[PDB]
Amino acid sequence: MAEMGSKGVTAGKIASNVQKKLTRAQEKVLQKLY
Repeated sequence: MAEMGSKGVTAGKIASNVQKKLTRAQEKVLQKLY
């Protein structure tokens, strides 16, 4: 009932890692698109 154990932080850590790469690119596009 408590979601504090965290058994997927690492399984998604990898994703948060790839998503961080999207931000750097997101900053570039944000300047050309808008």
